[PDB]
Amino acid sequence: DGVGSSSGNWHCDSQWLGDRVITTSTRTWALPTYNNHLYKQISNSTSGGSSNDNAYFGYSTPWGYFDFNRFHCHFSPRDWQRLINNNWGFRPKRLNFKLFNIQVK
Amino acid sequence: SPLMGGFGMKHPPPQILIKNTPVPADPPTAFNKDKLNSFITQYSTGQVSVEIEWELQKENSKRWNPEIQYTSNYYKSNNVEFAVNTEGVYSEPRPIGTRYLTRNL
Repeated sequence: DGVGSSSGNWHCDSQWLGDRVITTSTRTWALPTYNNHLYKQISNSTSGGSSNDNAYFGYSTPWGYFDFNRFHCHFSPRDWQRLINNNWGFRPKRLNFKLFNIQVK
Repeated sequence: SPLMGGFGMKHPPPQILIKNTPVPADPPTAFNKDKLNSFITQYSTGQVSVEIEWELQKENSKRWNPEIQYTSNYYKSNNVEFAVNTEGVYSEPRPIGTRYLTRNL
């Protein structure tokens, strides 16, 4: 621990096993403060748009979230080709998530 | 390495030589020292099986790009490539080589 030691390493490889391919991907993120730390309520009238089909009510939050729900987040084009070219099917098994080297500025 | 391509070996797979055993037609009743050129006409038939085990070198590229692959085409045609036609004669469409994947030098 401490300021001068890193809390994780970069690891964005792919390993092809017998019947298992393990994808790892590391990215650098930036997180701003959202809403000035507030929990504003939002509507279609909040943004002014008027149509009953488009009408909504909800809440804006000061939090962000992580989305990696796309295949290109985990497969290179070459890995995708290696998968689709000789495989009749695939499915996810287990997920690991890490968050390291945080710096507040 | 053979100039026409393939694996050059000091001791390749041995030749298998096969012959119908000659069956003389019928000798004359009095003895003759000549070498009996009259024979019964015959041929043989059978089944032959060849089993080869091949060692493979699995492609292990870190290339992001999708690679060139040998493929058949999805365009309507009179016959299917590498099949038989209405006559029943099997034909091969083009000469397929083995160099489709890539490596760094």
